[PDB]
Amino acid sequence: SEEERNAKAEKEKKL
Amino acid sequence: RKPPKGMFLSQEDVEAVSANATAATTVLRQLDMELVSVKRQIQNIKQTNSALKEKLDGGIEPYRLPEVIQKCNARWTTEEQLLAVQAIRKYGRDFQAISDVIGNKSVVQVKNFFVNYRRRFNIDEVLQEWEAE
Amino acid sequence: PSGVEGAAFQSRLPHDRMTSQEAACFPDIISGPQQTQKVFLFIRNRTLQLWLDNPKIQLTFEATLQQLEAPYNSDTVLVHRVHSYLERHGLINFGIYKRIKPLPTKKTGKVIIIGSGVSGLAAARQLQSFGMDVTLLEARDRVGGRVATFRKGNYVADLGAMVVTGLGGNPMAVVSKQVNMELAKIKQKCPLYEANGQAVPKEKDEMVEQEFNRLLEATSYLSHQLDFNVLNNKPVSLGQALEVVIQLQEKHVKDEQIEHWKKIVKTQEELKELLNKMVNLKEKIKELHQQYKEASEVKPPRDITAEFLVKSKHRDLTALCKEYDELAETQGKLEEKLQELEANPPSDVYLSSRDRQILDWHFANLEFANATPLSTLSLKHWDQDDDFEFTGSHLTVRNGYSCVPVALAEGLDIKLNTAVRQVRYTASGCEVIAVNTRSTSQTFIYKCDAVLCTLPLGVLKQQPPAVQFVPPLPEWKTSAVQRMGFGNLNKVVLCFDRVFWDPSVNLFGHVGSTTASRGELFLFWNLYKAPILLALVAGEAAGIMENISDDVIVGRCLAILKGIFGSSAVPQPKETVVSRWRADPWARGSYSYVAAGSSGNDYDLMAQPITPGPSIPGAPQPIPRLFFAGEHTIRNYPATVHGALLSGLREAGRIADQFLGAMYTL
Ligand SMILES: Cc1cc2nc3c(=O)[nH]c(=O)nc-3n(C[C@H](O)[C@H](O)[C@H](O)COP(=O)(O)OP(=O)(O)OC[C@H]3O[C@@H](n4cnc5c(N)ncnc54)[C@H](O)[C@@H]3O)c2cc1C
Repeated sequence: SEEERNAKAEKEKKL
Repeated sequence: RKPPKGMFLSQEDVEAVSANATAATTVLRQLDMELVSVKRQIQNIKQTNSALKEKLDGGIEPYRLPEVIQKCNARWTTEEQLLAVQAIRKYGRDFQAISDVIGNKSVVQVKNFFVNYRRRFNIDEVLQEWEAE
Repeated sequence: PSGVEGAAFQSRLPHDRMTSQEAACFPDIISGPQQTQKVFLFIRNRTLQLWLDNPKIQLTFEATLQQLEAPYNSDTVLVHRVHSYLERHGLINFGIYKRIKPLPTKKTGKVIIIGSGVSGLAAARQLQSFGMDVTLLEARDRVGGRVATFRKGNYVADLGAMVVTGLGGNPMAVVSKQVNMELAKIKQKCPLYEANGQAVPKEKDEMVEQEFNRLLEATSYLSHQLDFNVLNNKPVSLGQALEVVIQLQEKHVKDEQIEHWKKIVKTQEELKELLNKMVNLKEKIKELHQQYKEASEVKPPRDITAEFLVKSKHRDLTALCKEYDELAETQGKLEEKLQELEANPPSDVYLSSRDRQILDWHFANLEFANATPLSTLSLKHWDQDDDFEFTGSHLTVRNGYSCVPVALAEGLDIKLNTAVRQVRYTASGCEVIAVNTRSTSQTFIYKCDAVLCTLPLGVLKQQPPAVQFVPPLPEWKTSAVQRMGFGNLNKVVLCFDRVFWDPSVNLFGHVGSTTASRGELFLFWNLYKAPILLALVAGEAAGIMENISDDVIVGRCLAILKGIFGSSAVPQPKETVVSRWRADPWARGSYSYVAAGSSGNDYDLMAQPITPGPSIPGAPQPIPRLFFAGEHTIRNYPATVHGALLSGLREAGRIADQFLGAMYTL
């Protein structure tokens, strides 16, 4: 989940 | 071991500016205040000097006299002797002054006159009475 | 540098002196006669030359001996000791080379390396060369770490570092000979553009650049000569010293203005005294002239008292008239002096608003190089490693820096997507607990003889800890982790389809409106042979811009670019990327910096391995178990790729000495 957990926060900061 | 050319960093000034957070602000605005004060004093004295320059306008041209030149003569006339006695009474030991008064006697002939007419003209007590003024 | 002296220079070694490490390994020689020291030094420099002349293949001991010349090849055990010393400490046979003596299948010792960065990869390659069993654990789905190259189509741009800071004495020179790296020079020519878009006049660019260098020298003087390194019991930063120096320059400007106007008032009051005397003299002259005329109008013939009165008034008037003449002469002198003074006022200010803005741009370039605001850098120690800069012009990798770690990863056992959570080190060995990043329920246990920690300083700083050490790291290590600074800087890759900028210009700047935003997209890179521009974010802007979306960031980029190259010459970019290194949890920042309150001794403390206590009470504890390498552990080359490389080589040599025995010291 940690790959999926970092991806969502990175996309959060990405938008 | 020295500041780079044109940079000014003294031991006093560094401790002055870093004394607190706004010590630099205090120093700089005090300098600004002194600058303003000196500039306004400059303007004031400019005004005063302008007035004084206006009062001298015209110069001394309507007060100059044509300076007549006459050549020295070795002989002393009675007129010149009396002029010399009065010039001693008025000017004291100013030999240049007495020479310009008499008009045709060099500066050395005045001291000569002082010596020669030592007591026929009582020059000592004449100078005494001059020293009372 | 040329010959064997050049080989020593290229290996960062003095050619005419033995180093402290060489003294530790060859104490019989350095304590003995100077002749034997020179023999040692020649064998060392010559082996280094042989390696550097062809770093594509392994340099064996037999090859070194038979390429040598007598009398030097006569003492074979000294040659062997020198060769094994250089091989062990990573000065020869490092990187990627064709092996001659193939690796022994019989391995010795287990080392777990945390992280497949450049330091970890180099240390793994070295320990594998020494016959040890090495396994790397990396949380990302890729090697390289902070060497990160974006690729799409044939568009390539480094979000990590992209600059090789010189090849003179750089191990990356050896690496670049070993790898297919396309190196390209950097034309340091850099025009500026103010916020409106107007280019900065060249003269003014040079004015402010010189003043910036002079301000830096002034801070150096402030530090060394006046001991201005502590203020109210706090360490002084480079920014504090720069503020103080600028404030003192402005103070000096105001002092000069005061001095000038004070000479003006002095001269004007001289003039006032003179004019007052001239007025009184003109009045006396008027009265004397009327007296003269009255006396002179007593018509002759006159008794001698009246004649004397006339002549006396005459010359009295003449004397006063030439008094007035000389005073008017002095008046003219003073008036022309005053006109000169009022025509030559000193400097108006220290810096204009435009001057200060361009100076802020230079400060932003400094903050970019150091990856931190100047208010964080240590005034005393921020420029410590400047002594060890390499010669040659700074270059870049036109095909992507990632080709170096990738090529270093060949043949190594690397566990990607493996996040280390806990490092347990005991008297009898170590175990590393890790998780699969894709599903964190899954857990792994790795047992080993030694652990090499490559974790970035940002990760070690993380509170609450991302990685837990059992037992806790001693206080002298955690305090060093606290004191050191970990900075941040970001990049924006803008991929177009048309080149709309100056192709001959590698890079150009943009001056900020305010001091605060001086790092906000202050610099643009045109390196890659493709329609790609690289915007750079540094300073406080680096941290603040991470909480701002890619749309807004690329919009500000395109606004600046329209203002510089025209509102129509700038097409919408096809592809864009925005790095966020402080947010990246496998880095938590860009690279280290010498924080105020820190020093290089903290960089040395970071490298000190940890020796666990004894399992049985009263038992001897010789062996250390926890080793540290990476960007933040090398005092003389921090914040660099070559620094990480060298730290990895160092720790591999140390671990090999500890667990395989140092044969070259007897
Ligand atoms: C934006 C930027 C630009 C740079 N530009 C340059 C430049 O131009 N020139 C230059 O010389 N240097 C530059 N550098 C510095 C250089 O990239 C680094 O110093 C170096 O590449 C890092 O080496 P390292 O192996 O010590 O660190 P890292 O490569 O970061 O090693 C740590 C590795 O371990 C991984 N890891 C982290 N946490 C865990 C965990 N819990 N479990 C497992 N693995 C983990 C990380 O993902 C990483 O792969 C730049 C750095 C940045 C950030």
